[PDB]
Amino acid sequence: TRLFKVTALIPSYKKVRGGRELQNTYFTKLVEYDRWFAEQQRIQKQGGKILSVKMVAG
Amino acid sequence: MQDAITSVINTYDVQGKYFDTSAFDKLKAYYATGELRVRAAGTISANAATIIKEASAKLFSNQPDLVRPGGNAYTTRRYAACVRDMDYFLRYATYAMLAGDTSILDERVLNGLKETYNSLGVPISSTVQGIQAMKEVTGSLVGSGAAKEMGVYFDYLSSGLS
Amino acid sequence: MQDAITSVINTYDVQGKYFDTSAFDKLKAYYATGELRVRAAGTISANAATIIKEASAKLFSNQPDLVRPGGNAYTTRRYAACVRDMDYFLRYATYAMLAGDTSILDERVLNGLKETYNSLGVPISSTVQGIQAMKEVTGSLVGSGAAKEMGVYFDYLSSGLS
Amino acid sequence: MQDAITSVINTYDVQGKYFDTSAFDKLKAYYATGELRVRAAGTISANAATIIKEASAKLFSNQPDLVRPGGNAYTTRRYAACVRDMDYFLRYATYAMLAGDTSILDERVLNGLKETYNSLGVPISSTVQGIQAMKEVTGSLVGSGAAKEMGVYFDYLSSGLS
Amino acid sequence: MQDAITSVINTYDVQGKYFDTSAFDKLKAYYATGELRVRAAGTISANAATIIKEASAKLFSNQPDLVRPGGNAYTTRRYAACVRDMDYFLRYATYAMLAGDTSILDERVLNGLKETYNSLGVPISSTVQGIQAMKEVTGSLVGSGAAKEMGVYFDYLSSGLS
Amino acid sequence: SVVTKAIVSADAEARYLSPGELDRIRGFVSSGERRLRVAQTLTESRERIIKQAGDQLFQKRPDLVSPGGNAYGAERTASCLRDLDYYLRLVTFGIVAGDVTPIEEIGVIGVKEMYRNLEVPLPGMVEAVKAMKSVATGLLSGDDSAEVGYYFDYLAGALA
Amino acid sequence: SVVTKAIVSADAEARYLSPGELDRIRGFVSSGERRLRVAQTLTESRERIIKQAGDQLFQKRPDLVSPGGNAYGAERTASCLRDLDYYLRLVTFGIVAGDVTPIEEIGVIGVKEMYRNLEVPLPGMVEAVKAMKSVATGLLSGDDSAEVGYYFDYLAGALA
Amino acid sequence: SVVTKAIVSADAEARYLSPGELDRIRGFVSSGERRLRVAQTLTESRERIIKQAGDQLFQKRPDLVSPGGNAYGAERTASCLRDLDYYLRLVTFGIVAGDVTPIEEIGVIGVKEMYRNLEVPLPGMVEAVKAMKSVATGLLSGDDSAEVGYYFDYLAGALA
Amino acid sequence: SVVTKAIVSADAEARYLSPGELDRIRGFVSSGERRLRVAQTLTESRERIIKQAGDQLFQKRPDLVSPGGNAYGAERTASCLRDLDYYLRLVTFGIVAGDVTPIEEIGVIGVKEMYRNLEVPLPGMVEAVKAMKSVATGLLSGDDSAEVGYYFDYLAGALA
Amino acid sequence: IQKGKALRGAEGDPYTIGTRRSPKPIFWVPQGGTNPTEFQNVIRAAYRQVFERDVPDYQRLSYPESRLKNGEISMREFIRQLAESDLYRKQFYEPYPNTKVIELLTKHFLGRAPQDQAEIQRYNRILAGKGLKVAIEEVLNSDEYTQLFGEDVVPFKRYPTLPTGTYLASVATNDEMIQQSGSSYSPSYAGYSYP
Ligand SMILES: CCC1=C(C)/C(=C/C2=NC(=C\c3[nH]c(/C=C4\NC(=O)[C@H](C)[C@H]4CC)c(C)c3CCC(=O)O)/C(CCC(=O)O)=C2C)NC1=O
Ligand SMILES: CCC1=C(C)/C(=C/C2=NC(=C\c3[nH]c(/C=C4\NC(=O)[C@H](C)[C@H]4CC)c(C)c3CCC(=O)O)/C(CCC(=O)O)=C2C)NC1=O
Ligand SMILES: CCC1=C(C)/C(=C/C2=NC(=C\c3[nH]c(/C=C4\NC(=O)[C@H](C)[C@H]4CC)c(C)c3CCC(=O)O)/C(CCC(=O)O)=C2C)NC1=O
Ligand SMILES: CCC1=C(C)/C(=C/C2=NC(=C\c3[nH]c(/C=C4\NC(=O)[C@H](C)[C@H]4CC)c(C)c3CCC(=O)O)/C(CCC(=O)O)=C2C)NC1=O
Ligand SMILES: CCC1=C(C)/C(=C/C2=NC(=C\c3[nH]c(/C=C4\NC(=O)[C@H](C)[C@H]4CC)c(C)c3CCC(=O)O)/C(CCC(=O)O)=C2C)NC1=O
Ligand SMILES: CCC1=C(C)/C(=C/C2=NC(=C\c3[nH]c(/C=C4\NC(=O)[C@H](C)[C@H]4CC)c(C)c3CCC(=O)O)/C(CCC(=O)O)=C2C)NC1=O
Ligand SMILES: CCC1=C(C)/C(=C/C2=NC(=C\c3[nH]c(/C=C4\NC(=O)[C@H](C)[C@H]4CC)c(C)c3CCC(=O)O)/C(CCC(=O)O)=C2C)NC1=O
Ligand SMILES: CCC1=C(C)/C(=C/C2=NC(=C\c3[nH]c(/C=C4\NC(=O)[C@H](C)[C@H]4CC)c(C)c3CCC(=O)O)/C(CCC(=O)O)=C2C)NC1=O
Ligand SMILES: CCC1=C(C)/C(=C/C2=NC(=C\c3[nH]c(/C=C4\NC(=O)[C@H](C)[C@H]4CC)c(C)c3CCC(=O)O)/C(CCC(=O)O)=C2C)NC1=O
Repeated sequence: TRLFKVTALIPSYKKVRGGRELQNTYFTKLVEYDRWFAEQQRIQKQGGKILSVKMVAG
Repeated sequence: MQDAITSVINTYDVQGKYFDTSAFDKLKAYYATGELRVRAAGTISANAATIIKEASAKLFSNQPDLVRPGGNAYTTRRYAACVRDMDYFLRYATYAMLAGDTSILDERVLNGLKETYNSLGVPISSTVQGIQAMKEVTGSLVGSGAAKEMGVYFDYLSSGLS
Repeated sequence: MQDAITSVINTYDVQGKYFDTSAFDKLKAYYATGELRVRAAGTISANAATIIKEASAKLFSNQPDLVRPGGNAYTTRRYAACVRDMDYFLRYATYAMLAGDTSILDERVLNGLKETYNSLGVPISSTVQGIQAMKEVTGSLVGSGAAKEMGVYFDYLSSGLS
Repeated sequence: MQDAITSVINTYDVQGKYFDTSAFDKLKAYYATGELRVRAAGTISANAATIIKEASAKLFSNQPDLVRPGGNAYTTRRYAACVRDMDYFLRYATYAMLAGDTSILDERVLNGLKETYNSLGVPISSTVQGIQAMKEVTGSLVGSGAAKEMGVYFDYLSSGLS
Repeated sequence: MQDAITSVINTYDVQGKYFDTSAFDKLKAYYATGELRVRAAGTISANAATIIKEASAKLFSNQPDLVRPGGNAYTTRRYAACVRDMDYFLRYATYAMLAGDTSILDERVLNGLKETYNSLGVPISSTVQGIQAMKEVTGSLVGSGAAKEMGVYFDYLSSGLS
Repeated sequence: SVVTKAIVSADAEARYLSPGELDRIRGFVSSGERRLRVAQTLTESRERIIKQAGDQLFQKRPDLVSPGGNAYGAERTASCLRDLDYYLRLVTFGIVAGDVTPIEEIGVIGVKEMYRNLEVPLPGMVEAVKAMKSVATGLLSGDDSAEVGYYFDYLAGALA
Repeated sequence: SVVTKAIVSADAEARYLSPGELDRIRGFVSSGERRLRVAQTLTESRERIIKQAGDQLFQKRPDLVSPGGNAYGAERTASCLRDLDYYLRLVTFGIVAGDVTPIEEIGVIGVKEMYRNLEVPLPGMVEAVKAMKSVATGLLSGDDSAEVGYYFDYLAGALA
Repeated sequence: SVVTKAIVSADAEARYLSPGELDRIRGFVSSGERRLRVAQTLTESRERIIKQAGDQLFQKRPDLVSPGGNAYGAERTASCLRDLDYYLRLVTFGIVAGDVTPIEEIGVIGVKEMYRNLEVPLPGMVEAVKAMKSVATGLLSGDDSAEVGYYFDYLAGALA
Repeated sequence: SVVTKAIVSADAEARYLSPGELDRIRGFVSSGERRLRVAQTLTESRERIIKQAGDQLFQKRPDLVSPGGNAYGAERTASCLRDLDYYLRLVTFGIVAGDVTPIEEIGVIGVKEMYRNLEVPLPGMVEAVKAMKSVATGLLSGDDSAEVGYYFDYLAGALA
Repeated sequence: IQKGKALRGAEGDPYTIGTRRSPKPIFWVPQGGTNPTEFQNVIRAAYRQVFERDVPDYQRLSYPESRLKNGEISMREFIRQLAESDLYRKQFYEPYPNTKVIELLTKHFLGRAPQDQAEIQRYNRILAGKGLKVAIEEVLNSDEYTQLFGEDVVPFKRYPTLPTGTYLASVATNDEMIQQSGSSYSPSYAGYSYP
């Protein structure tokens, strides 16, 4: 179909990052439909939790 | 981020006005405090580790349960993340104290921090108390003059978490 | 890449000349061959799988040891890599035929290919034999008129590898 | 990259030595020329587009075939790439003049540039001629004292390309 | 990669043969020593930091110029890189000892290492002496029976670098 | 050309040309004789077009030819007419190729940097191109006039 | 400003400000009163500077205010002079900030496409900036004029 | 150094140095003679600085020179004092450079792994560098003492 | 469609359609009536096409309708013919569209996994598409036969 | 004093030699407000990383830039848009074989050379089957990219220590400038005209 707007939180589990890394932890982004399966799988396998999924366009 | 000088420049550019007596007095005030700000930033950067140690010790002495099992700072990983957050707060408070503005605290610290802590499960009140402990420890070192200025931005962070 | 029109434009541009009678003759020749080229391209696309089927079949019939243990095309990975290479050769020879020029074979295929096969241990002569087999299969399907033109580019690849 | 100061520092670091009177002499020599180098750099930056205009006009007047059909500077794209390259050379010569050393010319500009031009088709003798034209144009603007300094770095670029 | 098992399998695969008596003899030979290999691997894993400390101390004592000003290990950065490289050699030698095969040393350590060290300026002979110091330190800890097997791979690294 | 664009589009997706792309190539080659007629017509009237366009340019902008202008003198006015010749050649190339790739990559990419370096006024280039457009389209048939006008319009937009 | 650049650079590597960066800030703040005096001198004489710069610009380029020109007419000439006033104000802001950042942020990012949409020639802008440079550096002593010329030069180069 | 840092920052952005960067360099070379005299003074009193700093450190940290300490013995105490000598020489380099770039490049990057491989305690290093700070800033005048103290603060923070 | 492909390609580069793309759209819309009557004649005779194509397919590969085959029995044979009906409808869509995108989104993307989960052999589908090609090209004029055959060829190539 | 004496003389190693360094200025786009000049700097740095030099304004992609400064997409998606443009396909796919395309992909989006023959095999199979877009998303959706650059950091040049041969290959790859003619039309020739 078309774009999702997904909000996710990806915590850190393998180390403690000296950089600010807040923009890499909680973020909302637009994903194309054809990419969302892989992106959701990557978010899940990184231990991140998906706050919300919406369907912006389509 | 935004400087005090950049602040005056924007407030006069949106008016389409040249600098007047008031703007020149504001710029003079910032230029006068600049040397004190640089001294405080140097002292804080020299003693950043010692401030974080003293403040974390004070925080975990007032709230021992935070580092015992079941506390949000019970693991080496969560304890490290805790002291790392405290280092974040100190370094960005020093940036903002040097800038004479709280813009950087909004843009690069507090933007989505409360919700991130809420999702992670971090006690916001205890993080605020750790920030307060940093306030007292830093004010001890920098001196009476710089302590009030630096505590302005510590209070800004504390209220932005609150 | 250059096609036939691009090649004519180039040979006339590098000397600052407008098109002459010879240029318009070359352009008419390409436009006349265009319909045959398009028909052959459509036929080959419809039958690319079958062409690879039979070409690999007869290449491995003439050289059984390639797919037998100890050959370069012996494992499912190496066999698949071989048929993928034949797919490359067919698709790019079809591009070159449709363009009426061999520049795409120079830039996208033959550039560094002998280096690649030498580093891989791929037998280049047998690859040339696979291209010859592919020529034989394709010429049957496209018909004699298209067979001549398409064999031009198959022979370009064979000469570039050998 | 290294400037003159870090060049001295490295010389004394490899020997495990504190600064000698000669080291202090070289440091004073670099500090004395600093205002001259800053003035020359500011003048060059203020006049970079003019310098490029003059140098490229001289190069294309002395070698017209460069911009005639079939030449390396014959197209709008290749002409723009030419003047872009001249801007590269001028800006990096200015960096080297501020630094008081040619190390940045080695690492950032001259490294693999000969083979790059040979692969591209860029005439390297014509590029050295363009750099010489740029040197002449810059020397008149910066003044004799600064011209003697900038000539060293223009010569380093020309020799590395030649 | 390869180990003893995988080596025997590839040997019989390239011939397209089922396992024979000699193959099963080799497989039994590897299975017999697997226990000793695991024991030794755990011993090095436990004592890797001590091994690197003692081997680096021995190497920098035998060649003090390596860490005096102007040495290739003279900076905290280059000293760290040196001890890190020694840790890499120990870890990969342990992998090779556990696999019962020197293939991983070729493909993952020794391939392109002389070229790398030559472009860096790292003295290969001193690196070999460091590997020998690691051999001497490791042999005492592991015990003679395991020490011979470990020394096989240590000498393989030294010979490949030499 | 059209064929090259279709091929690069297919190749970037690792596929053979689809029926639509082959139909596009078919339509391109079925119009080739008309395109060659138009390009040969523009080649015959090279000198007429350039001289008329230069006249129209130089009457509208006398200061360009007047002392202190960019084209003042026989040499610089000849360079001006030479640039117009360049772009008319490029238009014929684009006509035969069936698209504006030859024009864009010989005369459009970097043209602003070129003419900033040469201190040539770009509105002068634009309305010189409009002069060539008017003169050339006055010579072609209405059908051919529209097609040639597309390439001249593209070039004029590209200079601006 | 200087402080913002130093802080942004320090945050880039997630570190505190080095002694060199703090010395940069200290040098900037120590010079604050001087650049404030320079900015006040420029702002008190803004009407004189703008008028004289307009006179010099129009003397150099009569085509702008001649019929068929960009600034022809009283209202367009007033708009021209107002643009010069804008850039004088931006130069004062950049002088107090210690760098060209306000100049770039308010008047350089998108200036080319803006003046293109307005059919305003860019060389005219460059020459106006040079004229305003001359008039403004006339009001200042050698030390002040030296630093103000750098900001005017940045503006002229960014327009070019 | 200061010039290297400005040039690298401008090169990353592929631009010439701004008026601010040039002003920073000008203020750097304007203050070269006094920082150079400071480096002279520290070089002259190198042996006294090492002697007094080592004495202060071993009085504050007797466990370092007691059996089981890393610096126990004449040889290991001499290696300790030689590390102090290294860092004092780096501090003189940093003073003439105008930034802590020599200090970071030679004695900071990787120091943690180095001193871990040497069983050298990091709190011992910070106590030693603070001792050297006290001893060295004792010799210099107030402003020069503060300047040198900033570099010793950078070093102590890098070790801690 | 042709229009959608042209617009998407122009949008990707953020530009208006070039004269080549406009020529492509012209040629497409100039042939709309022919494509329409072709789709009309395929639609009005779909029952004949499906029946004859099923007959030819089961004659060339009887193993499908032989016991143990994927299409054994009237129910599975009906599902086979329903799939052929689907693909004829998609071929009509592709004919009117001028490209093979409706076929691609509706019945090619995911066809491999779908037919594996159905245990349908892809060579059987390819031969069924050839049977449909033969039957349908049978009852159209030569140019119309070629036009439909190109889309049938694409479908066979995608099924394999 | 004796323990700190240099032993190789003046022919020793300064700190400037040894392993090559990633650029000290790291470009990133912060979540939240950003001043216009740092935004232009980050955009220019991204173009410089993916296209190996400054891209003129008439070739820059304005729609991704608006999306990025509005916060709708991150730097990773900006880099993906830049990779998937026709300018990238024109410069770094069309004039090169697929095996060279893999090397250019790793250079532009990982700051790296290809690590192993397995990376070559994987990306070659992807390129033969699907083309640029899927290979690009494979490079950008990889764990290495998210561990190095994440969502906000523009890719930079890297000289990784491991695996073997990667450092030297990365030095050669990152030192390499564009060697191919920027266009296929109107080639230039070596030759003179004598006045
Ligand atoms: C399960 C994961 C976990 C660990 C391991 C952990 C360790 C830990 N030990 C602590 C205190 C301490 N730990 C030590 C232990 C040291 N004393 C000697 O030096 C020895 C070398 C060494 C022990 C063998 C000491 C002395 C303190 C008191 C330090 C102080 O409060 O000033 C503290 C500070 C808070 C407290 O007093 O409880 C932590 C967080 N915390 C955790 O959540
Ligand atoms: C630069 C601005 C910035 C801030 C402020 C920031 C906070 C922050 N803290 C985090 C985790 C954490 N933060 C803390 C600290 C808190 N919990 C303790 O109880 C204390 C009360 C308190 C500190 C005084 C802890 C314990 C975690 C670990 C949560 C977990 O993963 O389970 C995380 C998730 C990523 C990680 O685990 O490293 C962020 C993003 N990030 C930023 O980029
Ligand atoms: C070591 C890994 C490896 C494998 C497995 C392998 C299989 C393989 N089988 C082949 C032929 C074949 N394989 C089969 C087997 C099929 N017949 C029925 O359909 C069954 C469903 C199925 C077997 C159960 C048949 C019939 C052929 C002949 C194909 C032909 O001649 O057209 C071929 C082509 C060359 C040849 O004729 O030898 C290969 C490469 N090659 C390898 O390097
Ligand atoms: C588009 C132009 C292009 C081509 C053609 C190309 C060829 C190519 N062939 C390769 C491997 C291969 N290629 C072959 C094919 C050979 N084996 C048999 O002997 C046959 C005689 C012969 C084929 C007819 C084989 C077996 C391999 C695997 C080699 C190995 O893994 O050791 C590889 C390495 C990646 C992989 O394993 O898939 C490339 C890059 N690359 C390109 O960019
Ligand atoms: C700062 C380090 C650096 C340098 C030096 C550099 C030079 C350089 N110039 C190039 C193109 C070029 N350079 C020129 C310049 C030549 N044309 C004329 O004949 C003159 C004699 C001469 C210039 C005075 C031309 C015409 C091209 C276009 C080549 C082409 O596209 O075919 C290219 C190829 C890719 C590109 O377009 O950027 C490089 C790498 N690049 C760098 O990153
Ligand atoms: C300029 C960059 C640089 C530095 C700093 C450096 C330090 C350094 N110190 C070393 C040993 C040492 N370093 C120390 C110093 C420690 N003793 C006490 O614990 C103190 C806490 C502390 C000093 C204040 C000691 C005692 C040794 C002797 C180690 C031993 O004998 O086992 C060594 C091992 C090789 C040798 O002794 O020559 C190095 C490389 N190397 C460098 O390339
Ligand atoms: C094939 C692509 C291509 C183009 C288009 C091109 C243009 C071009 N025009 C040039 C000069 C010139 N071009 C012009 C033309 C301008 N004068 C008026 O203002 C007009 C508005 C306008 C023309 C319509 C003039 C007057 C000069 C002479 C400049 C001088 O000598 O000072 C030059 C410098 C070398 C020479 O004198 O021949 C080039 C390279 N070069 C190329 O490789
Ligand atoms: C697993 C296989 C493997 C090895 C071994 C390996 C070594 C290796 N050592 C390197 C640098 C280096 N390596 C050394 C090693 C020391 N120089 C001293 O003289 C000693 C003689 C010697 C060790 C005993 C040094 C000094 C450097 C330079 C470090 C720097 O400049 O910061 C580098 C360049 C990249 C980097 O430093 O991150 C590599 C790739 N890489 C590999 O993938
Ligand atoms: C192709 C799809 C697309 C659209 C439609 C689009 C609109 C758009 N305009 C924007 C900003 C803006 N848009 C405007 C335009 C307004 N200024 C007013 O005076 C005018 C009445 C009005 C325009 C007629 C302005 C001034 C900004 C800048 C606001 C700022 O920088 O804070 C932004 C935010 C980021 C940016 O600066 O680019 C978007 C996304 N972007 C897109 O990618």
